[PDB]
Amino acid sequence: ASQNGGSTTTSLSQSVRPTVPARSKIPVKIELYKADISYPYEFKADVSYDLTL
Amino acid sequence: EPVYPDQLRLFSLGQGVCGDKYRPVNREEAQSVKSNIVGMMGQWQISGLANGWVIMGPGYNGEIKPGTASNTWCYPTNPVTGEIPTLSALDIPDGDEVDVQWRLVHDSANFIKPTSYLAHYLGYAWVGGNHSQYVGEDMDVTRDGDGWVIRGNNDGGCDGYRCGDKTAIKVSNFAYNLDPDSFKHGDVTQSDRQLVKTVVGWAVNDSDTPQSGYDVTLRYDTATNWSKTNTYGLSEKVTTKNKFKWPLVGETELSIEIAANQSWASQNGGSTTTSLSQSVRPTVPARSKIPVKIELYKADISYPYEFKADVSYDLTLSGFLRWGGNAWYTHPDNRPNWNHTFVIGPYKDKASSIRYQWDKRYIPGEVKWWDWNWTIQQNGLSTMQNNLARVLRPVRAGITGDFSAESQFAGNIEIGAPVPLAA
Amino acid sequence: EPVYPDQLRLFSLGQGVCGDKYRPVNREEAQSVKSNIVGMMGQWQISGLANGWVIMGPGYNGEIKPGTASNTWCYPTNPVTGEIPTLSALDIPDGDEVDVQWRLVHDSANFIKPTSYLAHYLGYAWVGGNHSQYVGEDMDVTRDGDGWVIRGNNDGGCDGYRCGDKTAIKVSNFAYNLDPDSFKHGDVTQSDRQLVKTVVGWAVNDSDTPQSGYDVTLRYDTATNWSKTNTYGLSEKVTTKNKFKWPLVGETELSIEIAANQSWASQNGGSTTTSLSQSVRPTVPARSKIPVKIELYKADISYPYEFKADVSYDLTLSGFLRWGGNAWYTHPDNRPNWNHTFVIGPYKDKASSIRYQWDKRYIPGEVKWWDWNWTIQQNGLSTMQNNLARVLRPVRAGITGDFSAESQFAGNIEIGAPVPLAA
Repeated sequence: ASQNGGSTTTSLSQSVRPTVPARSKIPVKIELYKADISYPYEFKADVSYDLTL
Repeated sequence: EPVYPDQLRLFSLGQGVCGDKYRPVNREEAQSVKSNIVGMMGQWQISGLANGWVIMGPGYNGEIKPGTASNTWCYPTNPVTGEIPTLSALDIPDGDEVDVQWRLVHDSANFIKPTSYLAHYLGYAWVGGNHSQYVGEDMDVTRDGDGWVIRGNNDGGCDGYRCGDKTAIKVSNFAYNLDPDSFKHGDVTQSDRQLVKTVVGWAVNDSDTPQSGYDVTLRYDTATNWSKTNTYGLSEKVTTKNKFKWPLVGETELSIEIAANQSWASQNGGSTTTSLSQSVRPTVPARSKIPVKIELYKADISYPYEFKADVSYDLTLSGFLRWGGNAWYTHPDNRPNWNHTFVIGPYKDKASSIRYQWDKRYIPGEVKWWDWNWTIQQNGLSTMQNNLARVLRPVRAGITGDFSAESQFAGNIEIGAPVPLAA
Repeated sequence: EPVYPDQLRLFSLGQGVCGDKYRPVNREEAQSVKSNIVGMMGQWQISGLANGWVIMGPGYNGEIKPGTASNTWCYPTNPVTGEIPTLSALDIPDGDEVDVQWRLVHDSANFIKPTSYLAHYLGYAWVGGNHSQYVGEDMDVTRDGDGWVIRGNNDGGCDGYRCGDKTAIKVSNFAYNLDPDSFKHGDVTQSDRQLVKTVVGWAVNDSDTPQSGYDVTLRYDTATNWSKTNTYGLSEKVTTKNKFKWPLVGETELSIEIAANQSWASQNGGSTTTSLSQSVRPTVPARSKIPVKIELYKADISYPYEFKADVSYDLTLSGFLRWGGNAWYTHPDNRPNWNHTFVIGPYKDKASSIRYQWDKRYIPGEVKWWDWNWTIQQNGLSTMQNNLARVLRPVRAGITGDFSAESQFAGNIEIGAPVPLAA
């Protein structure tokens, strides 16, 4: 038998490390979330042209 | 420079080609007219163009060709903006989520009267007796179980018919974003905690000179996997058999069989794993013995949350348009109900403000809503702008609240006293 | 600005529309009334509104329409707060976990009398003879096996019936969180230790100039995997056979068979692995020979723990409400028992304080508890506030204790003397 196949995985892997040179108790909070994002965009001059007749 | 349909109607006084004393009408803008010719032109009516050409109304197939006639050159000479008069954000009294949302849903001036009026311009049907273009005499504003606006059934009268229908406005599933520093979450509290695991360690450094740090690296990984496969198999077998049989033990029934097997399968699947992997490394420049403790735990977390001003609004209207009874042009009149998108928040293809702009420019893109321009024929589209502004403007009021979620992983690192060591 | 049901009753003296000399009643707040109209209005009774309109009691379907009548404009003119009088945290004498928890469960003023009274307002049934609105003459406070409060059965008398029922208050499965520096764990002790593994190494640096550090990196990974799959297979086979048989050896019984196989399966599964992966790297700027030792081990760990003040309280009551016998409105009267949530600790949807606030604002969200407002009709909801405060306030007392767990992995790194090397 012969076979082919493949898989794709995406990982979100954050690393947080406070140096904290202090004698203390320091809370840290790391969050993952999903969202809809939208940005207004500033004007851009150039455009490329693709033409077939 | 596209010409807006607003002023586009005929200039009565003008001659046109013979010398209007205005800026010329041209081919480029002329072609852009086809989708709203009916608004401007009568069936037989004729209209001119500066390059010695003419346009004809809907009665004809007409291409852009020679003729003589008047039109508006006047409007193109001095175009007018078309903009929303004021973008300014509304300030509503602050509070908690229940009350702030209510006040917004309650506001006659800020919410209801304008939303109803906008609905009126846009095609929504009317109910019973009227007082002005918005919320009728019999009409009322009460709350739905969902928190939406609703009214009583008994009186009826939509489009002057006894049917039960009433207009309703949805409260959105609120979503917000905040650019400023103006909000915060307070100190955390753990409602419940269970301790999952602990790991302890130390670095022993008796000798004077060699001092170096210690690294503990952990990984807690749990994962789930799911997959499904489908296999198809085809079996082909040809067999022959003879009954001669071989005397010693050929077999009385002697068969020979060949089977060809073919099978193939395809599958898909996937898995997700989450890992909590802390790394602790004390530098510890000292001659010592240093304990370190690393902990993993599970807990319920809750935070009080500081007031935040902004909120985004998502609105889609009721399905009343089908009852609407106004001149459509773009859509045929149909009985079955269709909910019409009002999106205030920025979703480019959905948002109303863009569609308003798009209608002014004229773009043939894909569309699934009733267009803005027919209002010009029906209502003139004047002095409406402030009403549209009422709906479109951002609204904000500080809502204080809570931050809570399902139980989550948490962790901790403790460091001991570096006990003096000696050789 | 939502109007609270408290003061909402009728103003007897007032005329209303004809000129009350108060701030106007309006439509926005009027619609918000529907869910508690029965409290305020008689069946036929009529009430007014400032925009020349009127409201009618439960007898009618009535929409908001024209009429003339009095109502409260008075209360809306000057609203009152509705708040809890004092949030202050209670201080109880310190001790160990057994005793501190007991003292809390024992406190008549701080726990029992107020909790019982709150229960009384909220719908809990009464038992036998009474002394005040809380814990009756016959009633008593003793401890359940679980540590909860309980009383003797013999006397009986719930709702004045011989049945055995008694009120009980649960001790929570305590959970706490601490913002301050005020707590600590002491030195660790190893009850037992087993040594899992050891690895040793060294860097030899004879030559004068090249001096560089050495890195030992380890990984100990153990994992478990679990999965289950289900496969469905369908087999379709058509066969034909002839009996002509071929003389040499066709086969007397000549069959040809074709089988089509189809199968598919889906599965899910997952695995978790934990790794202990230490990394040690001495910089060792010296011309030397340096031994390093890295150890993995398993052990039982125990720490004495310094006193911590705060504790969070989780409370759900008994199931007595069904026996309760008070005017319900929201719920029908039913015999089967239902436990009612009291959550003191912050869980937004569960917590009592929020529900109290929510009832004041009026929000139609999903709800599964008896509402706060019916108390106004039944008891007036006055001078109760301090009692609610008694239950709601945070309580703290230092409890010293132990920190213990199941045996865990631990590790260690030892560094040797850097022995002088020469070329």
